[PDB]
Amino acid sequence: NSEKKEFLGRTGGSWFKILLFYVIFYGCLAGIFIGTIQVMLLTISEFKPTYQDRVAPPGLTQIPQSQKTEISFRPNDPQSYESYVVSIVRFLEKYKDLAQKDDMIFEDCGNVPSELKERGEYNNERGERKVCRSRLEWLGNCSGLNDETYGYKDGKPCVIIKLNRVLGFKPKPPKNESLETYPVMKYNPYVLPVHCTGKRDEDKEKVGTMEYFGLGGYPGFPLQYYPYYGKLLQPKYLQPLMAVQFTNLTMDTEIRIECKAYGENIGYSEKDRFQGRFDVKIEVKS
Amino acid sequence: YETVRNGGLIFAALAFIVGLIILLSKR
Amino acid sequence: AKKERDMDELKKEVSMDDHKLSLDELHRKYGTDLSRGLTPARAAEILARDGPNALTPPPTTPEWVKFCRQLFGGFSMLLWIGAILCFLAYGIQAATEEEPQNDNLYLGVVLSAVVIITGCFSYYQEAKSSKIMESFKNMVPQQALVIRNGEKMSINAEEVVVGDLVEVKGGDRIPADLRIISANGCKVDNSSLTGESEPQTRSPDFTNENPLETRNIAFFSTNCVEGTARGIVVYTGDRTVMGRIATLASGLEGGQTPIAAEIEHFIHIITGVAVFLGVSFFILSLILEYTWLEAVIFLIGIIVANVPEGLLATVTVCLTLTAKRMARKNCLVKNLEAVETLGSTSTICSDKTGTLTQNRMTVAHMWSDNQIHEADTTENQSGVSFDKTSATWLALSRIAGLCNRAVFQANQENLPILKRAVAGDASESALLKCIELCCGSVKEMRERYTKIVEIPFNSTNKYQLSIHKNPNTAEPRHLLVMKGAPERILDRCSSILIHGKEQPLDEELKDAFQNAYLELGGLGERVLGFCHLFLPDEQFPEGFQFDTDDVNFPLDNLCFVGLISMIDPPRAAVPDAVGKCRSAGIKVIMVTGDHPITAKAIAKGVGIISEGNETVEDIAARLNIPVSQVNPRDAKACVVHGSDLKDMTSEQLDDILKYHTEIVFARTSPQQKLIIVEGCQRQGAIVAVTGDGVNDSPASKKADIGVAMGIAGSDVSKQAADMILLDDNFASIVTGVEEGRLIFDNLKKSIAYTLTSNIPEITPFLIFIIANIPLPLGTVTILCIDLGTDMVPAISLAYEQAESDIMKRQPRNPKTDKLVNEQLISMAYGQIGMIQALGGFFTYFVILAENGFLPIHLLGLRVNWDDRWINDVEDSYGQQWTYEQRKIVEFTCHTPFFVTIVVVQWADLVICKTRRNSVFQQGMKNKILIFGLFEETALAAFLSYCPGMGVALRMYPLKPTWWFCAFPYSLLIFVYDEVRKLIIRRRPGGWVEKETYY
Ligand SMILES: CC(C)CCC[C@@H](C)[C@H]1CC[C@H]2[C@@H]3CC=C4C[C@@H](O)CC[C@]4(C)[C@H]3CC[C@]12C
Ligand SMILES: [Mg+2]
Ligand SMILES: [Rb+]
Ligand SMILES: [Rb+]
Ligand SMILES: [Rb+]
Repeated sequence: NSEKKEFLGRTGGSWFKILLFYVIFYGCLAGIFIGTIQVMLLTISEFKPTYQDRVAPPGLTQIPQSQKTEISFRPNDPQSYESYVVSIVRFLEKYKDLAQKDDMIFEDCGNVPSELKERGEYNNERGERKVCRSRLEWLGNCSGLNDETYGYKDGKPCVIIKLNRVLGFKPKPPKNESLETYPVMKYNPYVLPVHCTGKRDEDKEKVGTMEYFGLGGYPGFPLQYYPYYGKLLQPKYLQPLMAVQFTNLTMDTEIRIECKAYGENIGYSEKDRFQGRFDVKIEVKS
Repeated sequence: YETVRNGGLIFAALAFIVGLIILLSKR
Repeated sequence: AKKERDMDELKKEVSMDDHKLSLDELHRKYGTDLSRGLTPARAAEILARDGPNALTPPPTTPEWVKFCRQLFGGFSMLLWIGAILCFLAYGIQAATEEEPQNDNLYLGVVLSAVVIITGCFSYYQEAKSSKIMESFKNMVPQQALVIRNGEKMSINAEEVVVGDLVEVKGGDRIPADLRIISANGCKVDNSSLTGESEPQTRSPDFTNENPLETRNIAFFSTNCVEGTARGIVVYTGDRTVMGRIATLASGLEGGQTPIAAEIEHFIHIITGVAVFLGVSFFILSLILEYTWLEAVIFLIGIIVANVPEGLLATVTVCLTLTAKRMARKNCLVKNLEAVETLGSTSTICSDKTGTLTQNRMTVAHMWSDNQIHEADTTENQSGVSFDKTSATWLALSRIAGLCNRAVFQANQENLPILKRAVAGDASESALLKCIELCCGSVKEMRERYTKIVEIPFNSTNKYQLSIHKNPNTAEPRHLLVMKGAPERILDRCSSILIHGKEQPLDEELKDAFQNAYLELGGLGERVLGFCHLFLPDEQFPEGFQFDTDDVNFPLDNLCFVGLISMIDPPRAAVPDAVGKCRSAGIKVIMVTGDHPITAKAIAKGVGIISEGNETVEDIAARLNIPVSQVNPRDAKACVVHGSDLKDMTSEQLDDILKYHTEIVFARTSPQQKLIIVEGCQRQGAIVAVTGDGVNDSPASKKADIGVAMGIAGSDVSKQAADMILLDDNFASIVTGVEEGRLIFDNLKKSIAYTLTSNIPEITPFLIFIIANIPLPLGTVTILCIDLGTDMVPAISLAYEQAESDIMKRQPRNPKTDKLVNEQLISMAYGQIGMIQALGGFFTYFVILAENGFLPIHLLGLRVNWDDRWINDVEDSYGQQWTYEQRKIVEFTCHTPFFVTIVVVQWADLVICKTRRNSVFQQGMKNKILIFGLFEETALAAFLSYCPGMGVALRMYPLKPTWWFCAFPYSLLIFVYDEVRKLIIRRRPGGWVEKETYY
């Protein structure tokens, strides 16, 4: 019940060795880890991954930072739609035409959905590869000239939808066969469709009014942008956007809506509530 | 991936077995 | 009924009596008549006041309690609170953003189970069902014989009262404690007390101060071998002398084994880290403020990662092996914990009679033809005969066999001559066997020479004789054969047969015969004289009516054939296998209720008193100087009498032990054996005790480990022991003390290998707090190490041969050199443990960058990563991962951390194999440990490729390149350890050894 002593000499009285010869160790060890983790990094090419199957059938993100995949506010409380507005403000501010400047580093491209511009090989040969851009102006009544917060939906909201950026992923849209939104403007060759529903093809309580926006007035994405070439060979790169304003005659009710995306390079998981699709609960409790 | 799952189930099963043959080596 | 140090300390002083009273000093004192007993009315009426005769056994804590008192075994608090915090937590998640997740709720039930299961394992350990009194109470009898008013009446032994008149007859058992008033020809098996089974005589002859020695006290438990007696009952049941023991024994805390007080020590250390960490990283958990349930979910981790799970029962199993292993050498183990015990042992105390020896009186020597012969005192007849070449033998055989009332019991030709049931006594049968064995039958040799008359042994004349019709074809007809005391069988001899030819009993031989009677009996042997006469042919013709009232035939100038001598001899192994326990550095001590003259002789015989070693007395008579004149420290050995123990003090005693090497406590109380054990114990030492006799119980049950004998011993001795030498081979104490020094080493190896893999289990959860990184190794993932892969490989060291003559090193030392210690933790934790993690992380770092997230873009993710809504998170390229998208890579990160761990454990399982020998010095002959490998490994695979382990365990299939990660690291671990051992073996006192040799 005493570490000490005298008749002893304490626990060691050195200690010096018992501990000094532990920095040595832990360091000689540390280093050996550092090395093997540096040569480990010789590596996995600076530009692409080494494996990509773990990001395939990419999913549909959004621009309302979902509290719980949902948006509950009143037209009243000018504080009730803050969480949604400041964060939209977050992502769209990277888009102001004041930042998109000159044939470098970007380059204007077809106001109509174009072909698949394969910038080049993933070599370092070309520097900052060039980047077909996109103006906030393809946003139906979801843009204007305001102060420090755009004039967004006091009555009948607005939620823009996005795609999951993958390194070198080329979308291949559906042929004219058996989809969901029948050929009544089915941009066959150069666009990825997005169809919104309540709860499958079975009797959903459709309590909404579906209205879309986009590039050329198309509800989907333009193959004029892919492949994406890495945030190394392509910082400043910006991705496509596709707002869908909700001006449903309904309100004060939670109704689940799913925004699937279609295509041959588009899939779904049943436990991945966002793999190649959406899922959002919506209620504007006035 | 299908070709990997049927890949590990083998050199594994030939190890519960070689183990039984090293085990029953006198008990 | 006071404290224990009283109710049980008074049961330790020897008793005191009233055999010294006169017959009228009784009468009054009990009120009992005597010509004719008690009233029957003042009988049952003494019953009420004094209360039924017989003993009542201690109560039994059932198979509830005996179990659950387990469900708190050290690691079992930690393992318990982990599954409580689990049942907390989950609840919390059944209140916030819908998480009907199977997750934690399972960890609650899971963990809880393990805590239970873990207990059994360590319960089928601390077992001890000790039915002792349901052995003593079996030595009182059904009925007893008492007289009242005058009627004699048997009755239920429990209706005997402190006062009435009991008549013990022949063969049956002694009801209470008797003071003998009338008495007849009454001998009595005092074995339960003395330890020897030779009958003593009961008379009302008060003879002696000490109530254990007077021939006028009869004893509870003992039986009347022959004769009859009458007695007044002075003690009734619980209150008697043997009963006052069955009490003192069935009253003894088994107490910590020497092993289980190792477990209850590393546990104290572990648990230590298992909190210090666990709360260091928790106030600091929420000092940077993860949620609430982001810390109580992180305890549940840090706990589990700390409590070794698959160990405290890995160890239970290591035991149960080497246990069930000795049971094949015919040594049975009744108490698992004990399989260790024998090894840690530094002192043995052995009952002589029946344990050390065979408890079979038996012929040790002879005096044919002026030469001393020796015979085979073994049980099997290893050694040599002695002769028969000479006629003199044909003659001495004749006497010894012819003049003898011993038969064999019916139906026994089966067993070996020696182990056959006689119907005689001490000498007579000891002689019967000597002959039958090495001189043809005797059922026969006693119809050849038919006996015509005989004179049985009478105390007055100390001789015994028969006249027989010698049937020769010539043929003196009438052979007189007699034996008896020797010195007093020459005063009846005038001639000494030699090689065949009579001669004069001159002075040469008379001196040399007394010259051999000394030598011979100086070996503590009963020595007998044998002589015969061919009765003059004329003087007695064919018909002569020999008479045995009026003597009638000669009794002098008889011929003197030779001396024969018996003893209670060691068993075969005993001597060779006692000096064994000293190459081992164990102290042996004789503890026997026999007499000092035999004791010291048998002592020197087996080897507890070594050549050229002396005692005080031994000395005085080697310098004709009074004893109290000898410098007692000149004396290495010594014999101590139970009658000086009586008046000694623990301290004079601690001195008698502290200062002598070869000790022999002779003629000793039952209490007294304990009184000695207790004082060997007094100073640290772990003590074993060997026995066979109900007279032993107490030591055989205070023993650190108590060994009984299988077939000799008594329901009791054994039912109060830990080991039970089923074949009575007293060498299985050497075998056992080795097999138990090895289970020690092979329990350090078995533990180390478990504990080593604990480090690359804590550090993940530890950095999860440091570099807000994505959790590399998951909880449910950890209960796959020590419960899955690691079990078998650990179990496997227990099968590991030695690394030197262990039974050539002093016995370990309970206080110093513990099972688990500084120099070991410094290794499984401080060293090989780290290296295991550097390799375990290294691949998590590879799984993620080969998948995008180049290391550094990890130093934060968690906060966001773990978010089930932030489906849009940048990697190191731009790629945006959802939830289940990235987790399916987190779990993919568990899955092969869980491997680089199994992969490193190869290198581990192979250097937790030896602690001094290079693996090329000891090799890999462990055809089981290897199996552990193949299993371990393949298990993992299966745990990773079966359609299911993913949806069940967060275990996802791996990619070839994936497995070989830890490899350089296994191989480092390997090469580091090998170079340690070298150093040591090159500098054995040097710094390295002090620091790595467990
Ligand atoms: C790497 C981080 C996360 C872990 C921090 C724990 C380190 C500092 C601890 C863990 C194990 C410890 C060692 C454990 C046992 C030995 C042996 C003894 O003779 C002196 C203390 C000594 C030498 C300790 C020194 C400090 C030590 C190395
Ligand atoms: Mg005995
Ligand atoms: Rb553990
Ligand atoms: Rb015991
Ligand atoms: Rb472990």
